[PDB]
Amino acid sequence: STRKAVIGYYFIPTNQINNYTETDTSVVPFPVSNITPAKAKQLTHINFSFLDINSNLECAWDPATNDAKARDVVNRLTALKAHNPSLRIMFSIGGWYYSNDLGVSHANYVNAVKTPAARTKFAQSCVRIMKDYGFDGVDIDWEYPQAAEVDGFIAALQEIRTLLNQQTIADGRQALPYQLTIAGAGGAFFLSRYYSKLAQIVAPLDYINLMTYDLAGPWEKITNHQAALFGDAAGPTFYNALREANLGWSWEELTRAFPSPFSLTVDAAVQQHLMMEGVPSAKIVMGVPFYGRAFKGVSGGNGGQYSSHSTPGEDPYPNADYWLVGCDECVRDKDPRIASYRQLEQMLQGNYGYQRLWNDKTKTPYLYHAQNGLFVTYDDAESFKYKAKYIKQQQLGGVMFWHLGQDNRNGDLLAALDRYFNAADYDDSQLDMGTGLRYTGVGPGNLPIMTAPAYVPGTTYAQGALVSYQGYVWQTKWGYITSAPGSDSAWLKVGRLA
Ligand SMILES: C#CCO[C@@H]1[C@@H](C)[C@H](OC(=O)NCCCNC(=N)NC(=O)NC)[C@@H](C)C(=O)O[C@H](CC)[C@@](C)(O)[C@H](O)[C@@H](C)[C@@H](O)[C@H](C)C[C@@]1(C)O
Ligand SMILES: [Cl-]
Repeated sequence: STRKAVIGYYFIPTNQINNYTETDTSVVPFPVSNITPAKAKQLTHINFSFLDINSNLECAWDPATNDAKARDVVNRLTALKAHNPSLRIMFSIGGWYYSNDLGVSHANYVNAVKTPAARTKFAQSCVRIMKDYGFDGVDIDWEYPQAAEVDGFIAALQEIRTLLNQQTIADGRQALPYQLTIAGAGGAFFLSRYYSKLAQIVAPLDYINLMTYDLAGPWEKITNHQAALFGDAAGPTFYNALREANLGWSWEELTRAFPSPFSLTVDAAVQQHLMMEGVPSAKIVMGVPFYGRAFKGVSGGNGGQYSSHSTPGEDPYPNADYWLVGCDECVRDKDPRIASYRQLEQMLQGNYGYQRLWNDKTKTPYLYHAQNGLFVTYDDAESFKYKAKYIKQQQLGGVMFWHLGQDNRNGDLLAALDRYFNAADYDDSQLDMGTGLRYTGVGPGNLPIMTAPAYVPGTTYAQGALVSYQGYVWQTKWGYITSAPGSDSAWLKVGRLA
């Protein structure tokens, strides 16, 4: 009976705000009016993006922004709520450009959360901006706080939470309370920056929206799927950085939670969150891309998958060779490395030389261009069936996506997600989830239900013996043990009872 969240980013850059129009897609390709009533109903959240933190260490619009045009654009979004009383228009602070380790505003994020007075000033600025512009909540997309900054970041979420809760009371908004989310890492390497303190990060949130995409890109040696649901044994594997996090666990605890190497998948990230105690499945939201990542210079044989490649990683894109055949948006944006789903439909439909292929382990599509040596990893309405089924099975909070302007005109990706969660006549009970590699880590937060004979005092237990005691199932790490389970370092808690 609890509706899955469906959280869609709406991005619009300052120049497009300042020149805003709904009737000239060469100035504003994706005006608010493209979000029809039918789409408004299919969404639960729209994250307006991006705001920033300025050098006064406050939430702020880009200072080049025209305030009147900004208010007008935001009002058009909040008008959508007339079609859907569940809808929230969040705003989002950060993004890669502002907040990455070398981003233009990076130090402001670091400083804004550093001290108690700075957090007070920052937190207040967030809720003031929310109220002043009519937003329904605050999303933080800082990519990413490093381990040293993480206590500040946590305290800043806690302080924003408290102020949001005051505001909910003031405005009598218990029916649609003001919400706090973050865009959280969706792969272990960035996740490791705050993993040890995950429960504290998630506690003040309504959701943590996992960025379980961009798991592959020009920075890797080898082409791969950017958002594989499950692992492909033929694909690359990675060092599990989480095993080096400051957790204080034992060798066995670490080994049983963090297999390494591992397959960098959506399912990995979700399980890595669930493993942690105090991180509930209902607060975890699976991110999906509405775009593809394109690679050139690939070799044939396996559809361009798991190939070396010659895709430039530099920013800005280093020349005017827009080699992604058929991609008109790429020419407009001067970058061939990203293509919207909208665009990819057109590329596949025209005579551009792509095949659409399907990897039945990862449960994701990909384009291959055999003649030129191109590979594109993306998501579509089919991959979303498996991802939606997984969402339901794991009792996650919902789905998030970047971004709305990349759906096709009819909004088929959004419609498909809404249908897989909510359509009375949609049935995925027979949908086969395949034999891709699952992430098998177990931690304190996701012990399976087990049974075993009750521990008996005086009994000598060999290595691997399983007993039950005080609510859990326990396993000896070596033999022979007679100590009560949990009373020393010889027992591993492996399961929970009854
Ligand atoms: C959050 C994300 C992605 O940001 C956008 C870039 C970084 C864009 O990055 C991507 O779209 N990545 C895929 C999504 C990855 N998502 C996230 N990291 N986070 C997320 O999804 N959060 C919810 C890159 C390629 C770019 O053009 O960069 C060019 C230069 C190469 C750049 C930085 O000049 C941009 O042109 C920017 C000037 C401008 O377009 C906006 C501000 C950035 C944007 C929206 O295009
Ligand atoms: Cl709610």
